[PDB]
Amino acid sequence: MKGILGVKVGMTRIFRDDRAVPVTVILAGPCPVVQRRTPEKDGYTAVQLGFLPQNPKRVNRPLKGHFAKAGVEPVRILREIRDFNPEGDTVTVEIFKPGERVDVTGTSKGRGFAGVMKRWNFAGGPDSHGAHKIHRHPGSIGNRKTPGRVYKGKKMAGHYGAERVTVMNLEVVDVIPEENLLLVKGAVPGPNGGLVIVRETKKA
Amino acid sequence: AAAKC
Amino acid sequence: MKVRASVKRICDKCKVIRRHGRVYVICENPKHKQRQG
Amino acid sequence: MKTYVPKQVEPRWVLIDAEGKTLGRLATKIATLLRGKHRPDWTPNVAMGDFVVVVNADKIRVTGKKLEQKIYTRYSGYPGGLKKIPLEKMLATHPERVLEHAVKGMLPKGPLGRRLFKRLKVYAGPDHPHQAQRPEKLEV
Amino acid sequence: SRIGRLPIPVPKGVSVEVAPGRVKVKGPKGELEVPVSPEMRVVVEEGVVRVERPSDERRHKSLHGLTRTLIANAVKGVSEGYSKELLIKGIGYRARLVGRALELTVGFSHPVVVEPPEGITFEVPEPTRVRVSGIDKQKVGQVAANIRAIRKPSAYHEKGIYYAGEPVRLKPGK
RNA sequence: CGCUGAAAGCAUCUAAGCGGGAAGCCCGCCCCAAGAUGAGGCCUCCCACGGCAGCCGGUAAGGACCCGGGAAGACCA
RNA sequence: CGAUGUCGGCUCGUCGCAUCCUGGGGCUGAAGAAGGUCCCAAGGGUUGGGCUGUUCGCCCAUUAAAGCGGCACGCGAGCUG
RNA sequence: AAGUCUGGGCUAAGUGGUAAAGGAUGUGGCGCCGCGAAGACAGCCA
Ligand SMILES: [K+]
Ligand SMILES: [K+]
Ligand SMILES: [K+]
Ligand SMILES: [K+]
Ligand SMILES: [K+]
Ligand SMILES: [K+]
Ligand SMILES: [Mg+2]
Ligand SMILES: [Mg+2]
Ligand SMILES: [Mg+2]
Ligand SMILES: [Mg+2]
Ligand SMILES: [Mg+2]
Ligand SMILES: [Mg+2]
Ligand SMILES: [Mg+2]
Ligand SMILES: [Mg+2]
Ligand SMILES: [Mg+2]
Ligand SMILES: [Mg+2]
Ligand SMILES: [Mg+2]
Ligand SMILES: [Mg+2]
Ligand SMILES: [Mg+2]
Ligand SMILES: [Mg+2]
Ligand SMILES: [Mg+2]
Ligand SMILES: [Mg+2]
Ligand SMILES: [Mg+2]
Ligand SMILES: [Mg+2]
Ligand SMILES: [Mg+2]
Ligand SMILES: [Mg+2]
Ligand SMILES: [Mg+2]
Ligand SMILES: [Mg+2]
Ligand SMILES: [Mg+2]
Ligand SMILES: [Mg+2]
Ligand SMILES: [Mg+2]
Ligand SMILES: [Mg+2]
Ligand SMILES: [Mg+2]
Ligand SMILES: [Mg+2]
Ligand SMILES: [Mg+2]
Ligand SMILES: [Mg+2]
Ligand SMILES: [Mg+2]
Ligand SMILES: [Mg+2]
Ligand SMILES: [Mg+2]
Ligand SMILES: [Mg+2]
Ligand SMILES: [Mg+2]
Ligand SMILES: [Mg+2]
Ligand SMILES: [Mg+2]
Ligand SMILES: [Mg+2]
Ligand SMILES: [Mg+2]
Ligand SMILES: [Mg+2]
Ligand SMILES: [Mg+2]
Ligand SMILES: [Mg+2]
Ligand SMILES: [Mg+2]
Ligand SMILES: [Mg+2]
Ligand SMILES: [Mg+2]
Ligand SMILES: [Mg+2]
Ligand SMILES: [Mg+2]
Ligand SMILES: [Mg+2]
Ligand SMILES: [Mg+2]
Ligand SMILES: [Mg+2]
Ligand SMILES: [Mg+2]
Ligand SMILES: [Mg+2]
Ligand SMILES: [Mg+2]
Ligand SMILES: [Mg+2]
Ligand SMILES: [Mg+2]
Ligand SMILES: [Mg+2]
Ligand SMILES: [Mg+2]
Ligand SMILES: [Mg+2]
Ligand SMILES: [Mg+2]
Ligand SMILES: [Mg+2]
Ligand SMILES: [Mg+2]
Ligand SMILES: [Mg+2]
Ligand SMILES: [Mg+2]
Ligand SMILES: [Mg+2]
Ligand SMILES: [Mg+2]
Ligand SMILES: [Mg+2]
Ligand SMILES: [Mg+2]
Ligand SMILES: [Mg+2]
Ligand SMILES: [Mg+2]
Ligand SMILES: [Mg+2]
Ligand SMILES: [Mg+2]
Ligand SMILES: [Mg+2]
Ligand SMILES: [Mg+2]
Ligand SMILES: [Mg+2]
Ligand SMILES: [Mg+2]
Ligand SMILES: [Mg+2]
Ligand SMILES: [Mg+2]
Ligand SMILES: [Mg+2]
Ligand SMILES: [Mg+2]
Ligand SMILES: [Mg+2]
Ligand SMILES: [Mg+2]
Ligand SMILES: [Mg+2]
Ligand SMILES: [Mg+2]
Ligand SMILES: [Mg+2]
Ligand SMILES: [Mg+2]
Ligand SMILES: [Mg+2]
Ligand SMILES: [Mg+2]
Ligand SMILES: [Mg+2]
Ligand SMILES: [Mg+2]
Ligand SMILES: [Mg+2]
Ligand SMILES: [Mg+2]
Ligand SMILES: [Mg+2]
Ligand SMILES: [Mg+2]
Ligand SMILES: [Mg+2]
Ligand SMILES: [Mg+2]
Ligand SMILES: [Mg+2]
Ligand SMILES: [Mg+2]
Ligand SMILES: [Mg+2]
Ligand SMILES: [Mg+2]
Ligand SMILES: [Mg+2]
Ligand SMILES: [Mg+2]
Ligand SMILES: [Mg+2]
Ligand SMILES: [Mg+2]
Ligand SMILES: [Mg+2]
Ligand SMILES: [Mg+2]
Ligand SMILES: [Mg+2]
Ligand SMILES: [Mg+2]
Ligand SMILES: [Mg+2]
Ligand SMILES: [Mg+2]
Ligand SMILES: [Mg+2]
Ligand SMILES: [Mg+2]
Ligand SMILES: [Mg+2]
Ligand SMILES: [Mg+2]
Ligand SMILES: [Mg+2]
Ligand SMILES: [Mg+2]
Ligand SMILES: [Mg+2]
Ligand SMILES: [Mg+2]
Ligand SMILES: [Mg+2]
Ligand SMILES: [Mg+2]
Ligand SMILES: [Mg+2]
Ligand SMILES: [Mg+2]
Ligand SMILES: [Zn+2]
Repeated sequence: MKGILGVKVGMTRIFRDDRAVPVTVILAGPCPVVQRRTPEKDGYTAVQLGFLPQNPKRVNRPLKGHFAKAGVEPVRILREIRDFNPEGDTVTVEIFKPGERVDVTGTSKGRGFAGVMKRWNFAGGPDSHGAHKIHRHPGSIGNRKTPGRVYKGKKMAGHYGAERVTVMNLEVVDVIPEENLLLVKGAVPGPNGGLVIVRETKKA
Repeated sequence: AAAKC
Repeated sequence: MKVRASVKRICDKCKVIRRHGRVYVICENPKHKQRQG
Repeated sequence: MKTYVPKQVEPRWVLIDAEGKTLGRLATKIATLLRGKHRPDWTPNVAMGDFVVVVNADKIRVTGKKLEQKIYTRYSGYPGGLKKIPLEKMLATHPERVLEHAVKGMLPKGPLGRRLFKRLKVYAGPDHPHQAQRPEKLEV
Repeated sequence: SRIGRLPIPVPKGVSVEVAPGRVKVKGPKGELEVPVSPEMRVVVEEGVVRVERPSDERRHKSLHGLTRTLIANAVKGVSEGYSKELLIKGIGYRARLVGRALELTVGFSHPVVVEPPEGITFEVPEPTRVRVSGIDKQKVGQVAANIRAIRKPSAYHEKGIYYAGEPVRLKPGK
């Protein structure tokens, strides 16, 4: 179990063994170690990692003292990697080698208030043959007098996206330590510029 | 409702 | 296994036993195996 | 003449060991102490019972085949949301809940009964963190 | 017409110390613990162990027979031992011994290896004969049953893994 | 489906005890979650101003208003 | 009866198990393969089309299979007519 | 609200706390008969 914080850069494709490989580029390193969580004091094992260094004029006193205890420059993002205890005080892309599999967590793009056709892939209504103002409507939401109510968890229109999403078992295609770049095969949640977390996969 | 017969 | 409400010895070698709250007929002839159910 | 009304009194802290006790027959005695019905000045509309500390709750005893046959149920409000947990599993994972559940069902419903449940402190194991209150040991 | 009233003719080299709810047997082959119901009294005398029951109802008559035979099995185990013999039959089927673990070639696409548990010893005098030995009658029977369950005797052919002395009963297939 | 084994000298998967065994059950995977009023935990920051388990002000660490915006968004957040 | 809208279709489901498929077993008049019958099992799944307003049924081409029922014969302040 | 009251017995199924014909070495209690050191039932050699 090991992980690193990063930023989604973009998508392209590379050629390998006469095959086109769609990849997502991620700028990951370097992550200073800010705090370590221990079972003796916290009840579990984790490491708090920092990312995206910040102008000191925007750091308030509670955060400045927190950074000063670790002896690091103030960063913008603080995130924990559960069950990880890095050897040094800084985590880099070198922790990953090509061929390894990773899980990537990010915040998916936000669709706002979305209808049942987009949020839940509802069939909707007919577009001709007398259909009356119900083309994108959900249809029936229940039964009669029994039970005379709507179940909890009923699929309805509402906020869609802008939520935490993890994609599992992505293959690491290339590691470029000069520019702190990690290449993973396939697609990663969120927009370009959004924060992501790359961890060793839970699959086997 | 309509014709109920 | 035969599962029925009326379990009885079919032949002179059939044996009636009770295990875990159920009546069974067990016998050397595999056709004679029975459970009450 | 009018019936005597007690004035507020500092309450008593009591310590009970649950080692080897029958679950239901112990829960009855606890519920009586929480209600304060052992006091000649008992009043139905005030909280005037004892604070009860229980230790070794994981070592409660049950008769028959209740370890595999007694089922606790929880309903989540979702379709198919009825969860069933046998007693032996509850003892392994949340031992304190078994005695807590038995006592709660024996208290009056409503605001006062909810407060009385707050005065019960159940621990699995022989130690409790209430040494400052100095609970006097009681034989049940 | 009883089982629990007979004392156990314990031989020398075997020492049995009674205990609350337990009987500890020590011999030249090893030691065994035999949990005895506290509802009964076990007494050890000169070269004899005898079990008595405290009443005459169904439960105490049932435990009297159970208590004596288990102790007698334990004392026999640490004096003479216990064994079970398995036969492997079929044209290509056979067995061999890998280190301490046993090897089965029983017509699967892969070989099957069995790791003996603690207190159990394997012997392969012939490729078509396996012996299981140990001090525990329950474990000897269980381990022998485990190996037989790998390839049970066929109902149409004289092929598979059989107990010593197990009769062969076939039915026509054509 | 068994191992050991009584009652019932035999036998028996059972009465004591111990194993094997399902796309099913409990964890495990992903997501939400301390209004979990049982309101949890850890790191850092601020300090004992004045005037008389409370009342009136001036502040601290911080926050809000306002403004430029945003793959965030009905408004709000 | 100072009103409880009635078939079929569509949409949206959810539940039961007397189980259609998939998982696990006993027996077989079980050589093998393919079946028959009973037991356990409701997690998931259970196609497209022609005829007819049809439900139902028949037919075509498939499939691991093309289950049976409840929910005011589920669902018109959701649509159709 | 008032007996974790007293004495004797039964049940192990949470039966009690939702059903029939039928089936069964469940368990407790009583009986009628048979064969029994004119050595019996079971086990073992026939
Ligand atoms: K009417
Ligand atoms: K349905
Ligand atoms: K079958
Ligand atoms: K199912
Ligand atoms: K028709
Ligand atoms: K009877
Ligand atoms: Mg985190
Ligand atoms: Mg992101
Ligand atoms: Mg993110
Ligand atoms: Mg987003
Ligand atoms: Mg929007
Ligand atoms: Mg829509
Ligand atoms: Mg869509
Ligand atoms: Mg839309
Ligand atoms: Mg759309
Ligand atoms: Mg969608
Ligand atoms: Mg969605
Ligand atoms: Mg969808
Ligand atoms: Mg559609
Ligand atoms: Mg519609
Ligand atoms: Mg529609
Ligand atoms: Mg459409
Ligand atoms: Mg239209
Ligand atoms: Mg039309
Ligand atoms: Mg139309
Ligand atoms: Mg239409
Ligand atoms: Mg139209
Ligand atoms: Mg119209
Ligand atoms: Mg329509
Ligand atoms: Mg309309
Ligand atoms: Mg229109
Ligand atoms: Mg439409
Ligand atoms: Mg609608
Ligand atoms: Mg619906
Ligand atoms: Mg209706
Ligand atoms: Mg209605
Ligand atoms: Mg209702
Ligand atoms: Mg509903
Ligand atoms: Mg739901
Ligand atoms: Mg839901
Ligand atoms: Mg919804
Ligand atoms: Mg909606
Ligand atoms: Mg929204
Ligand atoms: Mg019959
Ligand atoms: Mg009171
Ligand atoms: Mg009280
Ligand atoms: Mg009990
Ligand atoms: Mg129990
Ligand atoms: Mg359900
Ligand atoms: Mg259900
Ligand atoms: Mg649910
Ligand atoms: Mg048992
Ligand atoms: Mg199941
Ligand atoms: Mg499973
Ligand atoms: Mg919450
Ligand atoms: Mg939280
Ligand atoms: Mg709030
Ligand atoms: Mg809640
Ligand atoms: Mg809180
Ligand atoms: Mg506004
Ligand atoms: Mg706005
Ligand atoms: Mg806004
Ligand atoms: Mg919002
Ligand atoms: Mg805001
Ligand atoms: Mg009216
Ligand atoms: Mg009216
Ligand atoms: Mg009407
Ligand atoms: Mg109406
Ligand atoms: Mg209608
Ligand atoms: Mg209709
Ligand atoms: Mg129609
Ligand atoms: Mg209809
Ligand atoms: Mg329809
Ligand atoms: Mg439809
Ligand atoms: Mg359609
Ligand atoms: Mg429909
Ligand atoms: Mg539909
Ligand atoms: Mg709907
Ligand atoms: Mg649908
Ligand atoms: Mg169904
Ligand atoms: Mg069934
Ligand atoms: Mg099947
Ligand atoms: Mg099957
Ligand atoms: Mg076959
Ligand atoms: Mg059957
Ligand atoms: Mg069966
Ligand atoms: Mg069945
Ligand atoms: Mg089922
Ligand atoms: Mg069901
Ligand atoms: Mg079911
Ligand atoms: Mg087609
Ligand atoms: Mg069709
Ligand atoms: Mg077509
Ligand atoms: Mg058709
Ligand atoms: Mg045509
Ligand atoms: Mg056509
Ligand atoms: Mg048609
Ligand atoms: Mg038709
Ligand atoms: Mg037509
Ligand atoms: Mg037809
Ligand atoms: Mg066809
Ligand atoms: Mg066809
Ligand atoms: Mg097919
Ligand atoms: Mg109904
Ligand atoms: Mg109805
Ligand atoms: Mg109708
Ligand atoms: Mg209908
Ligand atoms: Mg219907
Ligand atoms: Mg209807
Ligand atoms: Mg309908
Ligand atoms: Mg409808
Ligand atoms: Mg309707
Ligand atoms: Mg209408
Ligand atoms: Mg209609
Ligand atoms: Mg309606
Ligand atoms: Mg209406
Ligand atoms: Mg209505
Ligand atoms: Mg229509
Ligand atoms: Mg109509
Ligand atoms: Mg018309
Ligand atoms: Mg018309
Ligand atoms: Mg009494
Ligand atoms: Mg009874
Ligand atoms: Mg029962
Ligand atoms: Mg019953
Ligand atoms: Mg009951
Ligand atoms: Mg009952
Ligand atoms: Zn028979």
